[PDB]
Amino acid sequence: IVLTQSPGILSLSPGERATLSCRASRTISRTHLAWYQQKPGQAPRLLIYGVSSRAIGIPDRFSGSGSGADFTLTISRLEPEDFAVYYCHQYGNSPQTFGQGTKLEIKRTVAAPSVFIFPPSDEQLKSGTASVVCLLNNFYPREAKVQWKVDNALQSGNSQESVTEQDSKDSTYSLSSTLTLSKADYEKHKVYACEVTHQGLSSPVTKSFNRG
Amino acid sequence: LQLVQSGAEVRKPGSSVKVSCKASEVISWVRQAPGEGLEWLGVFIPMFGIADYAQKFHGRVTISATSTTYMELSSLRSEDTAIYYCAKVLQVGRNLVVPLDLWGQGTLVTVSSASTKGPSVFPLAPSSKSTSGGTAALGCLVKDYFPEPVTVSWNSGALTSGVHTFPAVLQSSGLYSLSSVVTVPSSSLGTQTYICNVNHKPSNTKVDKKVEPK
Repeated sequence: IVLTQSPGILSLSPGERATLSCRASRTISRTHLAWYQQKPGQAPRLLIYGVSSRAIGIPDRFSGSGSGADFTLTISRLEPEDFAVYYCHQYGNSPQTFGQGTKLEIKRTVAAPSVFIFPPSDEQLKSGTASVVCLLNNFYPREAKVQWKVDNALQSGNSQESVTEQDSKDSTYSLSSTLTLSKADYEKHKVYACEVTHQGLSSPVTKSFNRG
Repeated sequence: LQLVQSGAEVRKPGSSVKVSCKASEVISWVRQAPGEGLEWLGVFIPMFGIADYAQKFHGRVTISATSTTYMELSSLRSEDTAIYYCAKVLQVGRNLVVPLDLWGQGTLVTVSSASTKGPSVFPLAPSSKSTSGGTAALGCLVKDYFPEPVTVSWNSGALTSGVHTFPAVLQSSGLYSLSSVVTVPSSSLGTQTYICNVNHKPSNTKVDKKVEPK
């Protein structure tokens, strides 16, 4: 019983109403669906049990409706504590399946990243490897693209990215990308550049440095 | 009261892990890979004494049960690296209405050939290439540790605003790497001391790293 939730990422403001759909590929028996919420770093909290029936401590803003193969979770008025991931879960006469989840992020003004670059430390160079870090700080929306260039040679497959959860204050995101070279390769070249693309940027932003 | 689970576990590929869940109704065992959704492993109700599994894990999962339920996963692979939860859904009665969910704290299980190792804390030093206007950025690269997790603070917790500790990445070597950055006023780079405090409890590695420009 595959469960498909929609939309993938829901971007709303505190005070609006949120509608989240859960569509199954079968029948889901009868009154055997649950809605859980999950915040980063916590266990899932049961919001609604048995399609309609609510759970203890769950406010009246949360409401479960639907039946058959289409179900919906509705939040009447969004509060800041309501922005998280939401899962639907059937547990009736099946191998108990889950949905992939929907992300409720706070919608805000498009904000461009602050791009910084950090060369490897001399300690790490003495260790034998070299890491160059690129930081995109406090941007929105979450979608952004980085590209490494060593002496104007595009780097592919030798870097890794990481993104923060949405900041509880300014509702922005941050990303860090690490490019990993050997000490020899690092000392063979000079110009190390991080090229950044984001909607809030009128121009792609390049933060670069030279060895020395 | 609550559900308590056993501590975190590191296992090699092909071995087995047994996770306990002691109680203070059915007991459900689910798991979640890092950055992934919820996956139902199985359930065990003590009334019958028989557990039900998922067809994916049917061959290698055993759930059984002092008030303690056990979940054993055999022939462990890297895909099974996840946080494992036990849960009880109990029905409460008040105002003639019937609901309540109880969860364990979760058990991190890491399947890897890697051996436990403390990290190296290198400085991401501030410079003219890491300052926009009057705000500079500086941080700490916590590289080549295993396993998860690692905690980072700044100035023994005195520096909290403008702090961003990113999720770790799993490098091709099977070792984790993380970065923790902070933005401060650029005029403070020479007058204010900035130190990142890194704790990797699995290897019992603690490092305090002063981050200075140049």
